[PDB]
Amino acid sequence: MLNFIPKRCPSVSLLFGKRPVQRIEVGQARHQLEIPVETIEKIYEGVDSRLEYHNKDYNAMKWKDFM
Amino acid sequence: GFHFQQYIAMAGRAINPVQWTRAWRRMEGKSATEVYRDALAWTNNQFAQISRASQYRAWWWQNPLGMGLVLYGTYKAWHMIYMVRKQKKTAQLVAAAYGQGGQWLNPVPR
Amino acid sequence: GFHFQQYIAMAGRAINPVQWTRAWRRMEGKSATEVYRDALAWTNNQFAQISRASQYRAWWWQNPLGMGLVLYGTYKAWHMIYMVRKQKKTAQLVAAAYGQGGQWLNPVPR
Amino acid sequence: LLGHTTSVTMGNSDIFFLPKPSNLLKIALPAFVFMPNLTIFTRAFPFYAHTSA
Amino acid sequence: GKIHGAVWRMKHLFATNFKMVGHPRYAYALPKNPLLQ
Amino acid sequence: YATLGSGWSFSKVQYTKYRITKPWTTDTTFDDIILSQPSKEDFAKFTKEAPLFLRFLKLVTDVEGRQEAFIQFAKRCENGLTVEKDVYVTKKELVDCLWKNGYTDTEINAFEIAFPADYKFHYPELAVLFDLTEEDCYKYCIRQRAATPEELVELKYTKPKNLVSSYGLCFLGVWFGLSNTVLSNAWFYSKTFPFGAVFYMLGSYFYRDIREKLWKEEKSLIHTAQENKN
Amino acid sequence: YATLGSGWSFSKVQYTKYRITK
Amino acid sequence: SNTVLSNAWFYSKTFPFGAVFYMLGSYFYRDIREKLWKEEKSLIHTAQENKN
Amino acid sequence: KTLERNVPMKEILQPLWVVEPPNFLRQPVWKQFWEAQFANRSFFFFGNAWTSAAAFAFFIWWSRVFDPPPKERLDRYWLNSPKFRILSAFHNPGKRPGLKISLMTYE
Amino acid sequence: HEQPYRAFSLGFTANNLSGNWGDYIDRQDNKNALMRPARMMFTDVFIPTTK
Amino acid sequence: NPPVWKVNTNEWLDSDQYWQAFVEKHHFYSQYQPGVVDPEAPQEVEAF
Ligand SMILES: CCCCCCCCCCCCCCCCCC(=O)OC[C@H](COP(=O)([O-])OCC(O)COP(=O)([O-])OC[C@@H](COC(=O)CCCCCCCCCCCCCCCCC)OC(=O)CCCCCCCCCCCCCCCCC)OC(=O)CCCCCCCCCCCCCCCCC
Ligand SMILES: CCCCCCCCCCCCCCCCCC(=O)OC[C@H](COP(=O)([O-])OCC(O)COP(=O)([O-])OC[C@@H](COC(=O)CCCCCCCCCCCCCCCCC)OC(=O)CCCCCCCCCCCCCCCCC)OC(=O)CCCCCCCCCCCCCCCCC
Ligand SMILES: CCCCCCCCCCCCCCCCCC(=O)OC[C@H](COP(=O)([O-])OCC(O)COP(=O)([O-])OC[C@@H](COC(=O)CCCCCCCCCCCCCCCCC)OC(=O)CCCCCCCCCCCCCCCCC)OC(=O)CCCCCCCCCCCCCCCCC
Ligand SMILES: CCCCCCCCCCCCCCCCCC(=O)OC[C@H](COP(=O)([O-])OCC(O)COP(=O)([O-])OC[C@@H](COC(=O)CCCCCCCCCCCCCCCCC)OC(=O)CCCCCCCCCCCCCCCCC)OC(=O)CCCCCCCCCCCCCCCCC
Ligand SMILES: CCCCCCCC/C=C/CCCCCCCC(=O)OC[C@H](COP(=O)(O)OCCN)OC(=O)CCCCCCC/C=C/CCCCCCCC
Ligand SMILES: CCCCCCCC/C=C/CCCCCCCC(=O)OC[C@H](COP(=O)(O)OCCN)OC(=O)CCCCCCC/C=C/CCCCCCCC
Repeated sequence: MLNFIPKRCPSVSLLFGKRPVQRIEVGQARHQLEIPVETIEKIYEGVDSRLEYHNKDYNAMKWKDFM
Repeated sequence: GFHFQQYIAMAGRAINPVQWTRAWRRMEGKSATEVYRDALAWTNNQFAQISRASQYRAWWWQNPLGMGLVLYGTYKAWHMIYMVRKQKKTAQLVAAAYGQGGQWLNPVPR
Repeated sequence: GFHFQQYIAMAGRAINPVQWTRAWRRMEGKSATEVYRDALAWTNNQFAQISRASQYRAWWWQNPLGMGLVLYGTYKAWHMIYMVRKQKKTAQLVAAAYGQGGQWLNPVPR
Repeated sequence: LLGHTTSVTMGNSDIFFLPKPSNLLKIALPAFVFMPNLTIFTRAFPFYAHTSA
Repeated sequence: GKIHGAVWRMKHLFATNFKMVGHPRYAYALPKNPLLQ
Repeated sequence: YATLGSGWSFSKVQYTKYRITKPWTTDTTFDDIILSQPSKEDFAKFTKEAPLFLRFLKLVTDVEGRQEAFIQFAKRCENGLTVEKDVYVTKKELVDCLWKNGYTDTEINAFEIAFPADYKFHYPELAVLFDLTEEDCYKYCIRQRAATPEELVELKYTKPKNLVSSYGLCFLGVWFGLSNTVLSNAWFYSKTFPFGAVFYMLGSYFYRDIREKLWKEEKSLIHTAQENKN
Repeated sequence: YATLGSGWSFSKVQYTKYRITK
Repeated sequence: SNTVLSNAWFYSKTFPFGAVFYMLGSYFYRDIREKLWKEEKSLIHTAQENKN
Repeated sequence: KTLERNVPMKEILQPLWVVEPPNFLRQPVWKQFWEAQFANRSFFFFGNAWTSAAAFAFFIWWSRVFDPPPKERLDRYWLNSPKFRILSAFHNPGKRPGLKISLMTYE
Repeated sequence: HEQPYRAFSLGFTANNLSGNWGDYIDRQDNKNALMRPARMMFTDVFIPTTK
Repeated sequence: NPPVWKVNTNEWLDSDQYWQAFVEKHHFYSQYQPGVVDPEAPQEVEAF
C-alpha cells in the first residue's frame, strides 16, 4: 500500500463521516468488509498536513505510523 | 474533398509498368463504353460521398471556410506544379529565341 | 503543442500600446519575484496540459510522428522568420563592406 | 593611433543555457572517456598504455 | 534518465507487494512476528 | 495535471481522420475541461426538471427532520432548476460513494428504484440532499468530471479575439518567412524532404509495432502490481 | 448517397479541434 | 521551385483576401449558418405540421 | 444557501510541476559532484561519468588553449576571420574597414 | 611560423573547404562550373541583380 | 489508494522515506550502478 490518505473534507471525499461505518471491496473476488469510522479516524491523528499529493487530495502519514 | 492519399497511390500504380501489363490483361473482352461508364461512376461515387458525409461528418482539415479552402489548395497546387513549370519553360524559350521580354516588344517603327 | 492562436493573440495584445498602460497600472504593488513566478507557472501549466491531455486526446494535427512535427514546424517557422532575416541583413552588410563573400576571403599573401 | 587600434575590444555573445528535461527520458545514455585513469596502476601506465582491451 | 527508470520500476514492483516493507537483505533488523512459533 | 481515476485499466487510444462533432448551438461550444480551465460563468446553464428529484427530497427531509430546506429549495426550483450544464455526478458514482461511506442498503435501494440509471445529479441537488455546501459539491463534481475528461464539456460561446493584431502579425510572419529560398533549396530537397518523408513513411507503416514494443514493459509492470495487490 | 432515416429532426453539427479517439 | 509564395501578387491579393475571408468566417461563423438555414427550418416545420 | 462566487479551476485542479525536472536523490548538484569525487572511477576528470565530463570542461576552460590570442599573434588567424570581418562591418555601419584592418595587421 | 592561417569552418551543415573565394584582389567563384548555373539553390536568401 | 501507475513518481518517492534511502545509496553515492530495480540482488552481486 501507499502513504496516500484521502482528505476527509467533503470537497474531496463526499460523505465521509455522515454514517458510522466504512466499506471496501477486497481482492479480485472483491469481498466486502465493513470498518468502524473511529478505527479509520485513528489514522488522521498520524496524518501530516504539510504534505499533500495527487491534486492536493491526499495527505501523508508519518513514517513511524505508516510502517 | 477526401482521399488525397488514395489518389496519390492511384497515380503511383498507374505509372507503374507492371500495372500496365495488368491493365492489358484486364482489357480483354471489354468495351470503351464500359470503361467510360466505370470512370464516370467512380467520380460520381466520390462526389456523392462528399455530398452525403458533409452533412454529419468533419475531416481533420475542417475550417470556417469548409471545403472551399481544400479546393483552393488543390487549385494552387495544380497551378504551381504544372502552369508555373510551363511558364518557366516558355520563359527560357522566349529568352533564347528573342531575349527576355521578346514577346512583348513593340512593332518595328515605320 | 497547443493554443497557437492564443499565443498570436497574446503577442498582439503585448504590442498594443493601450495594454502597456494597463500593465503599468497592474504593476502597482507588485514584485519581480511575483512576476517571474507567475510567468513560470503559466509555462508549467501549458506543458502540464500537454503531458496530461496527450494521454487521451488527439488534436486536428495528429500524425504518426505526433507533436514532433508540430515542434519541428515551430522551429522551422522561427528559423525562417528570424534567422534567415538576420542572414539577409548580414549578407547585405558584408556585400556593402567587402563584397559578396568578403568574410570568407583568404588572407593577404605574404 | 598606430598602436591603439588592437586595443578596441568587444566581448563575445554566447549564452551557455539549455533546459535539461530528464522527466522525458527513462534510459541511460553513453558517455565518453576523456582521459586515462592514472589513479590506478600508475606505475605500470607507460607499460600497458599501448595495449587495447 | 537512468534514475527515473529505476524509480519508475521500483514503484510498480515494490509499492503494492505487502512483502517488501524494506529490502530483504536487511530483514534481520525487523521486529519479530508474534504469530510465528 | 494529475491523472485522476480509480481504474487499473491500462488504456491507450488510436486516432481517426475525423473530428468530434456535437449538435449545433448558437450560444454554446464544446471543449476539454483541462485545456479550457473553465470557470463557473464560463460554464453553460440549462433548466432541469425538478419533480422526480423533489419527491425523493421530500421523503429524505421528512426523515432527517429539516423541511425548511425542502421548502426553500422547491420555491427556488419551481419553473425548473437553472444550473450549470456539465457539472454533475452520475448515479453509479454516487451509489459507490454512499456504499463505501456506509449508507444502508434500504437507502441505496431507495435511490436505485427512484432514479433512472442515466440520471445526473447536480451540485445543488447534492447540497440540499446531504446538507453540504454548494461550493464543496461543485468542487466534487468537477473532480469527478475531470476523472473522465474524454467527455467534452459545454461552455458559453465567445467570439474570437485580437483578430486584427493577429492578422498583422501573420502578415509580418509570411513577409519575413517566405521572402527566401528556403523551400527551393538543395538542402531542402536533399535532407529535409527525404529525412522527413522517410520518418513519416516508417512511422505510418510501423505505427503500431513501435507503440506495442514500447508499451510492453509498462503493461507487464501494471499487471505485476495489480496481481501483488490482489 | 441517399439520406436514410425515419427522423424529422433537422440536425446540424458543429466541429471541435479534436479528433475522434477509440 | 518558384517565386510564387514571395510575390507581390501573393502579399497584395492572396494573403489579404484569404485572411479577410478567414477572419470574417471565424467571426460570423454562426450568424451566416443561421441566416442560411432559416428557410429550410421553416419549410421542414411547415411540412411536418401539414402532415400531422 | 446558493453559490454565487465565480469559482476558478485553479482552486480545484492543481497542475503538476514539470518545467524543472525532479530530483529523486533530494541532493544538490554540487553535492553530487563532491560525492562522486570519493566514489571509485569518478575522480576529477577520470571516468565516463557526467562529473568527469564537467571536470574535463572546467579543465580545458582553466587551461589557456581556448583563451584569446595575444597581439603578437592576432594576424595569424583573427584578422582574417569571418567573425572579425562581420563584426567590424557591423560596428562600422556605412564604411569599409579593409584599410583599417590592413593597418591593424601592420600594427 | 610567420605565414598566416586560413579560416576553418567544418560542420554537418556547412563548411569552407569545398571552395575558394580568393584574396581581396584576385577573387574567384567558390562554386564549380556545373553548379554555377544553379547558385540560387545553395542559398538561404538571394538578392538578384538590377537590369 | 489511487492506482500506482496513475500516481506521479516523485510524489510516491516523497511519500516513501525508505526507498529514498535505497536510491541515494546506489545512484547518489555511486555513478556507475545499473538502472535496475534491485541492484543488491544475487544476480547482480555474482555478475559483479
Ligand atoms: C503559407 C503556409 C506556409 C507558411 C510559411 C512557410 C513555413 C513552413 C513551416 C511550416 C510550419 C507550420 C507551423 C506549425 C506549428 C503549428 C501551427 C498550427 O498547427 O496551428 C496553426 C494555427 C492554429 O492554431 P490552433 O491551436 O490549432 O487553433 C485552431 C483554432 O481553434 C481553429 O480551429 P478550427 O477547427 O476552426 O481550424 C483549425 C485549423 C485547420 O487547419 C487545417 O486543417 C488546414 C486548412 C485546410 C486543409 C489544407 C491546408 C493547406 C492548404 C490550405 C491552407 C492554405 C494555408 C496553409 C496553412 C498552413 C497550415 C496547413 O484552422 C487553421 O488553423 C487555419 C489555417 C489556414 C489559414 C488560411 C489563411 C488564408 C490566408 C492565406 C491565403 C491562402 C493560402 C495562400 C497559399 C499558401 C500556400 C503555402 O493556425 C493559425 O495560423 C491561427 C489563425 C488565427 C487567425 C489569424 C488571422 C488570419 C491570418 C491567417 C493566416 C494564419 C497564419 C498561417 C499562415 C498561412 C497562410 C499564409
Ligand atoms: C511543403 C508544404 C507546402 C506545399 C508546397 C506549396 C503549395 C502551397 C499550396 C498548399 C495546398 C495544399 C493542398 C491542399 C489539398 C488538400 C491536401 C490534404 O489535406 O491532404 C494531404 C494528404 C492527406 O490526405 P488525407 O485524405 O487527408 O488522408 C490522411 C491520412 O488518412 C492520414 O491520416 P492521419 O490522421 O494520420 O494524418 C493526417 C494528416 C495531418 O496533417 C496535419 O494535420 C499537418 C501536420 C502537422 C501540423 C502542422 C502542419 C504544418 C507544419 C508541419 C508539416 C510540414 C509539412 C507541410 C504539410 C502541408 C499540410 C499541412 O497527415 C498528413 O497528411 C501528413 C502531412 C505532413 C507530411 C509531412 C512530410 C514530411 C516531409 C517534409 C519535410 C518536413 C517539412 C519541411 C518544411 C516544409 C515547410 C513548408 O497528405 C499527404 O500528403 C499524403 C501523404 C502520403 C504519404 C506520401 C509519402 C511521404 C511524403 C510526405 C509528403 C506528402 C506531400 C505533401 C508535402 C509536404 C511536405 C513537403
Ligand atoms: C526612436 C524613433 C522611433 C520612434 C517612433 C516609434 C513608432 C511608434 C508608432 C506607434 C505605434 C506602435 C505600434 C503599435 C501599433 C498599433 C497596433 C495595434 O495594437 O492595433 C491593433 C488594434 C486592435 O485590434 P484587435 O487586437 O484585433 O482587437 C482588440 C480590441 O480592439 C481591444 O483593444 P484595446 O482595448 O486594447 O484598445 C482599443 C483601441 C485600439 O486602438 C489602437 O489600435 C491603438 C493605437 C494607438 C496608437 C498610439 C501611439 C502612441 C505613440 C505615438 C504618439 C502619438 C501621439 C498621441 C498619443 C496618444 C494620445 C491620443 O481603441 C479602439 O479600438 C477604438 C476605441 C477607441 C478607444 C480609445 C483609444 C485611445 C486611447 C488613448 C490613447 C492611449 C495612449 C497610450 C499611451 C502610449 C504611451 C507610449 O486594431 C488595429 O489594428 C488598429 C488599426 C492599425 C493602426 C494603423 C491603421 C492604419 C494606418 C497605418 C499607418 C499608415 C502606414 C504607415 C505610413 C505612415 C507614414 C507616417
Ligand atoms: C591539418 C589537420 C586539420 C584536421 C582538422 C581537425 C578538426 C579540428 C580539431 C578537432 C578536435 C576534436 C574536437 C571535437 C570535434 C569538434 C566538433 C565541433 O566543434 O562542433 C562544431 C560544429 C559546428 O561548428 P560551426 O563553425 O558553428 O558550424 C556552423 C554552424 O554550426 C552552422 O549552424 P546552422 O546554421 O547550420 O544551425 C544549426 C542548428 C541546429 O540546431 C538544431 O538541430 C535544432 C533543431 C531542433 C528542432 C526540434 C526542436 C524541438 C524542441 C522545440 C522547443 C520548444 C519550442 C520553442 C520554439 C523555439 C525552439 C524551436 O543550430 C544549432 O546547432 C544549435 C545547437 C545547440 C542545440 C543542440 C541541441 C542538443 C540537444 C540534444 C538532445 C538529446 C536527446 C537524446 C535522446 C536520445 C533518444 C532517446 O558542429 C556542428 O556540426 C553543428 C551541428 C551539430 C549537430 C547538432 C544537432 C542537434 C539537434 C538535436 C535534435 C534533438 C531532437 C531529438 C529527436 C529524437 C527524439 C524524439
Ligand atoms: C587536489 C584535491 C582536490 C581534488 C578535486 C576535488 C574537487 C574540489 C572542489 C574545489 C572547487 C574549486 C572551485 C574553483 C572555481 C574557480 C573559479 C574561477 O573560475 O576563477 C578562475 C580561476 C582560474 O583562472 P585562470 O588561471 O586565469 O584561468 C583562466 C582560464 N583561461 O580559477 C582557479 O584558479 C581554480 C584553480 C583550480 C584549477 C584546477 C586545477 C586542475 C589541475 C589538474 C591536475 C594537474 C596535475 C599535474 C601535477 C604535476 C605532475 C608532475
Ligand atoms: C574522436 C576522437 C577525438 C579524441 C580527442 C580527445 C583529445 C583528448 C586530449 C586532451 C587531453 C590531453 C591531456 C593534456 C595534459 C598535458 C599535461 C598537463 O598537465 O598540462 C596541463 C595543461 C594546463 O596547463 P595550462 O595550459 O598552462 O593552463 C594554465 C592554467 N591556467 O593542460 C592543457 O593544456 C589542457 C589541454 C587541452 C586539450 C585540448 C582540448 C581538446 C578539446 C576536446 C573536447 C571535445 C571532445 C573531444 C571528443 C571526446 C573524446 C573522448
